[PDB]
Amino acid sequence: LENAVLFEVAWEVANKVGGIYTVLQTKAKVTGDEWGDNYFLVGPYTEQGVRTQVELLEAPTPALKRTLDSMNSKGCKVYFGRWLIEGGPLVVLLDVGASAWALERWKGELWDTCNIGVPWYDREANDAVLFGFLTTWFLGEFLAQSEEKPHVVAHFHEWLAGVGLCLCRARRLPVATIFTTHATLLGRYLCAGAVDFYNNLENFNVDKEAGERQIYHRYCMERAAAHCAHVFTTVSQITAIEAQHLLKRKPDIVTPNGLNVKKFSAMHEFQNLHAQSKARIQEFVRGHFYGHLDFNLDKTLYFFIAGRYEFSNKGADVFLEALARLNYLLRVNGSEQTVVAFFIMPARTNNFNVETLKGQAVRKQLWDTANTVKEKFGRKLYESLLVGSLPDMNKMLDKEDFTMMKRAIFATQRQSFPPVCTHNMLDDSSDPILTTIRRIGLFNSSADRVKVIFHPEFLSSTSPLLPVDYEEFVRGCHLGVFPSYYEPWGYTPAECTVMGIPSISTNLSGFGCFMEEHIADPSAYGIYILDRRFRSLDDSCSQLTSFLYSFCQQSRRQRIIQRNRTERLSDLLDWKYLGRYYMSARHMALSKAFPEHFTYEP
Amino acid sequence: GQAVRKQLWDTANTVKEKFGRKLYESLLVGSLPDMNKMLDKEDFTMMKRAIFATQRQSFPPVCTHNMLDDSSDPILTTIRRIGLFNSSADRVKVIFHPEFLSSTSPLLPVDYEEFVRGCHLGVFPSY
Amino acid sequence: DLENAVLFEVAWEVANKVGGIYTVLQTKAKVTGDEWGDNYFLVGPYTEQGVRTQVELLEAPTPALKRTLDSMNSKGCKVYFGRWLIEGGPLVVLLDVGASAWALERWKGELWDTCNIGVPWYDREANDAVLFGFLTTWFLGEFLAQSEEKPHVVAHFHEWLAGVGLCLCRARRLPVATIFTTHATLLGRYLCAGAVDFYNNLENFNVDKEAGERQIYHRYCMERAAAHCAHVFTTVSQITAIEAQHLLKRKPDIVTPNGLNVKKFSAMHEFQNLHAQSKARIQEFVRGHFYGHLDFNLDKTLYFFIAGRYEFSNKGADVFLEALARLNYLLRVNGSEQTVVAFFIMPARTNNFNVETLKGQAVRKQLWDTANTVKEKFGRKLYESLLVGSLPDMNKMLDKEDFTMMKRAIFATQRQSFPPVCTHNMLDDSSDPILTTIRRIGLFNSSADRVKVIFHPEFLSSTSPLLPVDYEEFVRGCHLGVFPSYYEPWGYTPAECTVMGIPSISTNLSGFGCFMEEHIADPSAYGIYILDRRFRSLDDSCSQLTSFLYSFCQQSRRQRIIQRNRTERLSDLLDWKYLGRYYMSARHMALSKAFPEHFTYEP
Ligand SMILES: O=P(O)(O)OC[C@H]1O[C@H](O)[C@H](O)[C@@H](O)[C@@H]1O
Ligand SMILES: O=P(O)(O)OC[C@H]1O[C@H](O)[C@H](O)[C@@H](O)[C@@H]1O
Repeated sequence: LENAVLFEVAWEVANKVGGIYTVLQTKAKVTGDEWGDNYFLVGPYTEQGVRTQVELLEAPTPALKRTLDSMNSKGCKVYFGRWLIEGGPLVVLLDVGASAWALERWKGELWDTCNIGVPWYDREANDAVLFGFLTTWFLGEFLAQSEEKPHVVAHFHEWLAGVGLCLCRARRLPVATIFTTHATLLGRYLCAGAVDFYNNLENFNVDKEAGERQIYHRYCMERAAAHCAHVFTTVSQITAIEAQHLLKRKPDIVTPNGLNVKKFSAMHEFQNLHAQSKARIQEFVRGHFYGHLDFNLDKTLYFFIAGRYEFSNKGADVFLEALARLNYLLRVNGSEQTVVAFFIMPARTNNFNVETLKGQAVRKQLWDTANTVKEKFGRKLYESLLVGSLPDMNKMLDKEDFTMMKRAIFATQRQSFPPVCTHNMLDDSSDPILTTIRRIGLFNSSADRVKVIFHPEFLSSTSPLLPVDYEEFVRGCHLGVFPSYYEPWGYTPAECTVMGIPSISTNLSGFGCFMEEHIADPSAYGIYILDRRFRSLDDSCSQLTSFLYSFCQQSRRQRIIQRNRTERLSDLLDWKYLGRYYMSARHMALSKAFPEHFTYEP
Repeated sequence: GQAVRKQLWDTANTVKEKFGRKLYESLLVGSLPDMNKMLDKEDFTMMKRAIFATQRQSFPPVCTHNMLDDSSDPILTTIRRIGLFNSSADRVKVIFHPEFLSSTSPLLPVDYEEFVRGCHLGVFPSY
Repeated sequence: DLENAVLFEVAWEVANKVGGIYTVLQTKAKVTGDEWGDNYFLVGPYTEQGVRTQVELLEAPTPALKRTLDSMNSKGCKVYFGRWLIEGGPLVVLLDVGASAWALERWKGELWDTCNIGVPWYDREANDAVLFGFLTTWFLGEFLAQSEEKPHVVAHFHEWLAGVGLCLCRARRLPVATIFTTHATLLGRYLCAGAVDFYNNLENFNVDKEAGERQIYHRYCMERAAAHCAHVFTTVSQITAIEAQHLLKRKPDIVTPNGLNVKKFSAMHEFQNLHAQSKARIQEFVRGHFYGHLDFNLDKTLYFFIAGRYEFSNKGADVFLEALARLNYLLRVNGSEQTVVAFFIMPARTNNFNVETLKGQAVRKQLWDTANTVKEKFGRKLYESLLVGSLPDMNKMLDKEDFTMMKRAIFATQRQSFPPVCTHNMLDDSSDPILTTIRRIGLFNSSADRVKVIFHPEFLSSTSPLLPVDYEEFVRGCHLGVFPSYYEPWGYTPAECTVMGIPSISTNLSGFGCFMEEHIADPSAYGIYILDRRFRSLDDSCSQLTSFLYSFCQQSRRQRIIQRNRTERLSDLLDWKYLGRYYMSARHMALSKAFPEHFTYEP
């Protein structure tokens, strides 16, 4: 309300390291009008990041120029710029060149103030604290040199900026404080290390488990920041439950991350981009299985699962045993429906697999041998239509063309079952996905109604096998199944829902909890939500199959309606809707720190 | 006639691709083409109508362009006199092009140096 | 109702393919093929040309039907019972109109002691209609006689050509319920142009005088009498119902609007996919017809569509031409980038195509030739550059040869003269009502003009040198289909438009426009603009049309798509599924009125 200058503090600002970068990428537009030009982004300085993202500019206000000049003084570095990303974000890039002065003197101060020590072994630990003092310096100077300074909000993202949170309030600078944890630090190691992490979220000895992993300095850094914040904020309501029972600070507001959504001129252009991308997947599955194309591709479905290669976290284990049962239900029942599940999770690869790479080259061979004799037919028809005669149709193709086509069919034929992995792996037997595939019994056989393709790399437009982008490949697949146990927010299930493609999310996922909260209808709107908190592994697998078989039994027309319904939920995941929550958080903090000038509006 | 030639090239490209797509899903399936079902009733009606539009009763023209003085033109006057109206019975068809060949031409898009090389014989009686 | 009853659909257009009634009867077959099942039959004229295409002969299922067919065939009359090959498998009783040996004079003398209507020998179909009339009454008569305890029969009569055989059934007093469905008022057609303000003077028109002045009295008398000798009188349109109330002198009991069997695509947006595909093929035409004069953004261009028989006053081309002349002003005096390319697809007498509409297509092709040459040459130089490992230089991709090729293409694709209005050459160019108006209003397809009028004097065909696309596809390509009319009993040209996703400007005088006013409350909101032409002058109607056209012109890309999706929803209204519920009321209304005890009143 009252004019004020706020700062968004994160490590991922002009770094491009984590997913927090992608959050603040498109957050800049919606926050660029709510506080206007007054808002800033405090971030670390990298010379690599400047050449790409940062364009340096002078200070508009004379107080800011004094603050930047003073920041240059005392062996500290500032590089005020403007981020080249859309929104016009004015960025305050602080270098680690101030390592000589801030780290040694203020580590003792941090000890006399926060009582948190930093091990020298951990690299980003010493780098985070430096960045922490540098932020407090800039905020401190901004409050001091600006006469009658408006209420300040310091918006802190991730553990790396969590240290500078307690310092901004340690110096008692008149500043309202927000901490937005996009992922709980201790929650990541607790997810796999401790069984039933969600079930035992209350039980977990909060100090013991952090110390067993030698991450205590980091948990202590993430906490304290929580306690030394008026408004504590989580992206997910499931992460809010995490913070309530582990970080021990209940999130004041839940501000879910948002995606800028591409608005097309036609509201059905996503469905036009569906058929175009489906055909490019059709060129792949026609090629990968050659001589084994005894399945109707007109009535075939594509299931999609992506993310970092985490077998338990990105819930590949749930989805693999579910397709094994979907193998049964589509085979014991007289069904023509074939499902081609794609596993796009990048891992260590030597090179491309021989038979897959051959299959694509024989695919074009059976396109070349179907273009040569096609042109023969084309000329014979053009010279028959010009004469004035309908093609005989039994003399259009010569004996040579039948020998060409007869040899094309002889080359294509294979006996070996089509491969499961698109690439060749260094550790094939040790690979958790490939080990499960051979266990469940899906070798991409003729009898199998589900054929598993594991592309052990990110997709690229410049690829020998599958030359399509990630964004395009999602739009091609019919359904995007994302079972999860530990996703703070689903950046992959949600990018799916931003597009017209329906996504099977889960209750433990941040996206799935958001869809349960906002909209009342789960399956009706398209987004299937899997109960994984109050259910066993086996029930969760079976619920996936009832969800998968529901989509399998769906008709052509009903699939299109559901894909149109999922398009309507893009507005819900737009920064336009999901940035309202952050705006409330900023307003809520000002009220907590300084009540008289700013109305709380609670 | 030039537009019809491209029309009978377009109607011979549409059903060619329809032949090609049905063949490619026949070669991939593992079966040589049937060769009789390859073209549907939709394709046959396209080709049957294309032929019906092609049909002309007028004999193809002696001069490619339209002249200001057609009757006064010494070449065209001789053609109608000798009796070569580009008929089916005629074994010689005379095709006068009243203007220089060009590559930027709606009809006959070939330049003079290329057009000479295309023709089998270059007859030049002179006085 | 629909229990223990038989319906005979009697029309001249049954297995003939002459008029629009053929399409109505053909399409109605499927919805009527389950309401009365296999029991319904269609009585029609017999043509050996029509049999080879449409009729497959079959034996009689019921033994009584064999008796009826044999007795009529034996008693100096000709019948060819069979099944129509159109969808719904209608069973057709093709009666030979060629068998005129004795009925022509003896039966006409019987017609005069009964109906007191005489037939002139000069009029061909007049003598053929009455023959077909007696033959129907014979078949119905035998069917009632030889079938012991016969279910009540509903004789469903379409057009004046069957209208004579209507009164015979009542004259014999055979137990038969009777329906007459006039798809177009006979006397209304000549009154439309001959008498000024036909709709305004519909009550005033001297009903017997005007019929005699044009020597159609035998047929007006034939169409009337059929009306009076029918329990249920039925009109296709509510505007035709007003016509019949003051011309045929019968208020139509029900209005059963004609319907189209809509093509439903697996995707509910496939019409809009077929929009862009067909728009591009129109874009290829607009790039050709206008060459060297292409200074108009084609992304922001609209296509207006008008079709039908070549009737300048009836199909309301006069209204639409003076309206584009004002739309020329409103899009030019206001700083607008919007260009509108109106297409007039009304077939007329043509000699051949036009030099500059076929040369423009040829230069469009040369500029696709001299682009494809310098693109493959670009492509080959690019392919050998990416393999070496270098991004294309972009100043050295194209050589000096390519610049000379492209520079000469640009020189050839230059014209001083403005693009042609018509896309063919006419026999009577000056006498042509459309072309005369175009030169009068001042739209010569100029650079300054924001509306360019193209009149394709012939029907669209896939096999065409200039514009190779079907009629069905061309409608789907155009943004808006404007159909002003004065006398369209039921507009199928605007009707088929609304079946597709394309919005259509109908009128109050049209049968389709009156239907859209009656059923749905929202006119312009649902897409179908309705023009007031009954209570307004010519000039006001042109201006109402201008405000309707300018409303579509000021519409954005996105708002156009929404309206086209809304017009798709109105296809269900024009489906025989929604429009055949009206014929069912007419049949139900008849069984009851003719035979009250057996069939419920159904009011
Ligand atoms: O994805 P499916 O349910 O197989 O449906 C396939 C359909 O996808 C899109 O909607 C396209 O626009 C249609 O042309 C296609 O028929
Ligand atoms: O017809 P317009 O309003 O110019 O819109 C043009 C649009 O038509 C359809 O909806 C197509 O699917 C779109 O690809 C295209 O953008």
